[PDB]
Amino acid sequence: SALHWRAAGAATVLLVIVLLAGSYLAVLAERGAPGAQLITYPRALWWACETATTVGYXDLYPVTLWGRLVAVVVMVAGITSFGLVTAALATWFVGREQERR
Amino acid sequence: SALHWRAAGAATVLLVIVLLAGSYLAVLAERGAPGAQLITYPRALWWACETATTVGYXDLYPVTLWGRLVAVVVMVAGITSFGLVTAALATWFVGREQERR
Amino acid sequence: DILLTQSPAILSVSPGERVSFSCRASQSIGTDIHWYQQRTNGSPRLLIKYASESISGIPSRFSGSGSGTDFTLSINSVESEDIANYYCQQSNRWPFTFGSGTKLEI
Amino acid sequence: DILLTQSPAILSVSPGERVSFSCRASQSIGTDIHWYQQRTNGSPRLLIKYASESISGIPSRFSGSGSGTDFTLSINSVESEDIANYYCQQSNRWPFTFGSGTKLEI
Amino acid sequence: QVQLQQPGAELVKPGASVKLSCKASGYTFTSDWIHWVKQRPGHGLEWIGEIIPSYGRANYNEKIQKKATLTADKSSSTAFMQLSSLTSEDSAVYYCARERGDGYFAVWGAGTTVTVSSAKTTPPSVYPLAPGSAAQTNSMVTLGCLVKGYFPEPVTVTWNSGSLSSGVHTFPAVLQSDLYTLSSSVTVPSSSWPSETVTCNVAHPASSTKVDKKIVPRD
Ligand SMILES: CCCCCCCCC(=O)OC[C@H](CO)OC(=O)CCC
Ligand SMILES: CCCCCCCCC(=O)OC[C@H](CO)OC(=O)CCC
Ligand SMILES: [K+]
Ligand SMILES: [K+]
Ligand SMILES: [K+]
Ligand SMILES: [K+]
Ligand SMILES: [K+]
Ligand SMILES: [K+]
Repeated sequence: SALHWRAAGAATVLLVIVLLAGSYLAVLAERGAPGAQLITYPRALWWACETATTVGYXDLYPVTLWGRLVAVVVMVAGITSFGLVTAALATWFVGREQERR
Repeated sequence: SALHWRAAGAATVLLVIVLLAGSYLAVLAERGAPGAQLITYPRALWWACETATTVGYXDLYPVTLWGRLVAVVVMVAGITSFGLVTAALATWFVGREQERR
Repeated sequence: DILLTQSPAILSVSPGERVSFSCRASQSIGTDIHWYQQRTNGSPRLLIKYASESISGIPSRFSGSGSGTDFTLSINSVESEDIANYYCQQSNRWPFTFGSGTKLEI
Repeated sequence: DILLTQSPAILSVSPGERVSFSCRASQSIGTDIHWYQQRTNGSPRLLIKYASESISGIPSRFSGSGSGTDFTLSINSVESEDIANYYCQQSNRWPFTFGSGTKLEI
Repeated sequence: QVQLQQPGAELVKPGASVKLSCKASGYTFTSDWIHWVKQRPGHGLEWIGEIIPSYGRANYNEKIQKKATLTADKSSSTAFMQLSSLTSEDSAVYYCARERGDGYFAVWGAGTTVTVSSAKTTPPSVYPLAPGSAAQTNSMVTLGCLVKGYFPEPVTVTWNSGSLSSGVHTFPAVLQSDLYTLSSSVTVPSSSWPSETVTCNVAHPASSTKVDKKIVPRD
């Protein structure tokens, strides 16, 4: 197993961890702010997924400073992970294309 | 036809399939949840497109557990497919750039 | 669930005149409103879909308008065959719901 | 903060009859409403969660409905053991809040 | 051709259960839903539930008590609604409708009149109604046929198997001692009768009995 592939799998496991920790900490950060909606865990994990993939419908989002900081970590972890996979697919294609030559 | 190009086309056909199956299953998952709006097929296919490209205006989104799981598959399939194309454009450019040298 | 209010419940008009039925939704439903006609002892019949779209087989005399929470079904020059009950129905949010109905009287 | 209004405060019904308690939220809360029962001297008891979901151990006689701002708790064929106070509570926005309560009387 | 076929009536005893059917024809797609709508006499349309045959999943109106269970049969293209433990509150016309998954009901069944009564089925007696010998006539004459002693509703009355629609009035049934009675009226130009036949066709779905009764002058 090549490095690019390992970094990818590793990025995916880390993403799943950031999603679960993100869901937990967003609820922790948001309860206490009047009007906040990101306050029960099942919808926070869903919020965490749509943030990490950058879709951002939104239907829910953080209103406090710490929930937002948590949002930024989720965003960056998702963008980095999906980017790592893209780059791993590139390394794979470039390697196999040099063999077809 | 090189691998990267095949994986790309293959990613595109799979995306179109995930979009149509996603539209069908989102309506299936969402009808039955009071207040849900992702409940007729033409708007669900549109919802499926804006999720896959990660634009996420949102104007529509899932409120049930299964509609959300379906949303995540659409997101991931779109991000993977667009990423596969990007990586295929990289393999192409890298190969032709080694010829211009 | 979305409540559709049709008022008045009974509408009286003179032959050939122009009439308008009203349907108000409890919240905004874009143009996801549909109109149906049901004559005495008959089954409902689709007249207008998505607030203003024509249905094949329905006299041009019938037209719909509105968006948001306020909808109108109109009849240019009403005639005897139009005597019936009229219902609106929404498909914007689950579950679909119907309005209570307006009776046309000539 | 979301204000939950329960009206009437007292509801009188005849044995075996069908009853409906109403809860209106000051703003839209999807289906994040929960119902509780509290008998004289007792502690509250969860009856319905998320507006219409059943709870294990609760007679099938109990059902909930609504989405948005208007919610209903219903009882098919009320009986003596149902005499109590009923509360709704919302979990859509912080902080959680309770409705003022409806008393069932037979 | 009729896209949704439903039985005309069903009689059910309080506490019992019945299963209504809706046979569909015409174009059928994976995105079709079949809806059931209940309408009580003199009242509006009430949504009951829906089912998507291609997958078998059904949803129900939460605002009302659940008396229905929906199922579908892919091979026979039939949707079924099982109503159970009925009472008089459950007596009404039940329509099925088809929605192509785009929110509106393109087509409706004719509806099944359901009656919840301890009473017993009874075919109707059809009698003629020709003018009396002293009745003077104008350019038009009026004939009719009396339908009485039946249960439960409804009955469908046509004139000359349908070819005679204009000039027809069928009055609403009246209930008396667990039996319904109604009369239908027809007006044809006086010069056309009785040279040209005029028969009233009376169908009573609840007893699977259809009978005709030609209308001729008295003595
Ligand atoms: C690249 C993907 C684009 C998807 C666009 C979906 C538009 C849905 C719609 O508004 O469609 C509206 C019409 C009805 O007015 O629905 C139809 O019968 C059209 C079938 C798609
Ligand atoms: C790929 C990630 C998908 C995340 C989907 C989250 C759905 C949340 C939800 O609505 O879940 C609703 C239910 C309750 O109805 O909560 C639960 O007990 C389920 C545990 C997740
Ligand atoms: K994006
Ligand atoms: K976005
Ligand atoms: K967005
Ligand atoms: K948005
Ligand atoms: K938005
Ligand atoms: K990207």
